Amino acid sequence: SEFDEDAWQFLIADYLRPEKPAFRKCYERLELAAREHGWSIPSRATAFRRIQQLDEAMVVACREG
Repeated sequence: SEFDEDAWQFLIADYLRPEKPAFRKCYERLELAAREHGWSIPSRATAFRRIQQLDEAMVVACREG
């Protein structure tokens, strides 16, 4: 995995927000941003896979209500 940390961090920053938009929708938006910054984004299957590797607590991290 060799890609714009700025883009990966951007996706993670939105995922950790209480808004918690749909993953499929959030990814399409990242493509729009990747275009503006010219970031090379990884395959969507690869992106969600790593979100699993974070932790179940990560899911609680966003909606921690």
